[PDB]
Amino acid sequence: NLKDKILGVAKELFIKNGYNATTTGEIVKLSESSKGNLYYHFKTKENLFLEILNIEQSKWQEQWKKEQIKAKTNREKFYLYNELSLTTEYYYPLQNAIIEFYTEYYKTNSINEKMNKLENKYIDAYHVIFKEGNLNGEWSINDVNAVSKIAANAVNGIVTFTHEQNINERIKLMNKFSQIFLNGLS
Amino acid sequence: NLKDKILGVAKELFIKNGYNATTTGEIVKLSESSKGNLYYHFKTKENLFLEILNIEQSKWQEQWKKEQIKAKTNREKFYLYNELSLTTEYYYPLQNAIIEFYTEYYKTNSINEKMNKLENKYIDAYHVIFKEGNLNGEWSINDVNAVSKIAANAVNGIVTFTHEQNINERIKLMNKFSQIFLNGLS
Ligand SMILES: Cc1cc(N)c2ccccc2[n+]1CCCCCCCCCC[n+]1c(C)cc(N)c2ccccc21
Repeated sequence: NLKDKILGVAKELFIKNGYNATTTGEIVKLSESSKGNLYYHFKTKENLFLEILNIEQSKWQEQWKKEQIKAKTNREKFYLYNELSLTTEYYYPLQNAIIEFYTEYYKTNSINEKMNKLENKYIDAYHVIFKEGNLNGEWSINDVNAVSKIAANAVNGIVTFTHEQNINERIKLMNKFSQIFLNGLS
Repeated sequence: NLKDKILGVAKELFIKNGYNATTTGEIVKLSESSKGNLYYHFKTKENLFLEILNIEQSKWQEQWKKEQIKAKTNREKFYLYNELSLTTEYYYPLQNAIIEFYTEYYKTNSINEKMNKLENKYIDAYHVIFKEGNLNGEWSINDVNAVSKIAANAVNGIVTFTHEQNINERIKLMNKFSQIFLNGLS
């Protein structure tokens, strides 16, 4: 598939290299596609990017739901999600690329556009977990939406800023975090 | 000095045109130095940059030493340091060159190694706050080294992946997080 070929080489390079490091030229030489290809469903570069992001976001959200069963209580769901957040092959491996992409477009107003609906899925997982926990009486969070955002970002941090040290060490930290966070919620 | 002069000019250059565009040539001519002297001092642009980064870490620490006086108890220092981390990077010029540099050299262990020694220094702050916090019964943490790395990275998370939100909101979420976290240690 050509339309689904660009997306392939793209995600690949955006991960190995940064947002800038990888260029349209490089994709075209490994995916074979003139300017045209990139225009109907692939306008700009930040377009082909915001695309990949959504795909991955869904790939992750899906995997999460197909695996959250191994967790009976929401307290366990919180812990798990965070741990999985470290093992996955979806979305998280593009955080560095995102950090860049943002530090180099936070001017073009059409940024907080997708950067919005995207920030939703990103925190939705926590939103449910937290609200459901309220119903299930595991805790009582009145500012769910906030805690959701905080948890989501703190976790992204532990996943992103320690991406080079022993995976077991990581898993250990993340769990000690999840333990400390939930415990500060009541 | 002439070394100090290269670092100076280099910091500015990096700040004005980023890491990738700054050429050692520019650095050499503007610092009124020479390819040879610049080689003898840093060997490479990457090292030159890491060196600036080190000096920068120093200023940060020194600054934090003055600023933490406004914080009597360790609980307070935790709160302060976090907010500070968020607000100061909002308008930290080098930030862009750093993002660029990291998301382009974390592949190499040579460089990644040195960078971790740097990130460590950041973490030390939290280690001190937590250790002292123990000795004052503000809390009881027996795995300081861990809690420290965790805090550190969670905070980097909230600082990095939120940029796109009203500055106050960001500060609010941060302070909330410091509240939740600090409470889950009791
Ligand atoms: C003076 C001074 C003054 C201030 N007001 C100040 C304010 C805020 C922060 C530093 C400040 N400093 C000095 C700051 C010196 C900082 C040296 C930092 C070295 C480390 C970066 C590590 N890193 C890692 C590990 C992993 C990542 N995925 C990653 C992704 C994107 C970007 C960086 C990444």
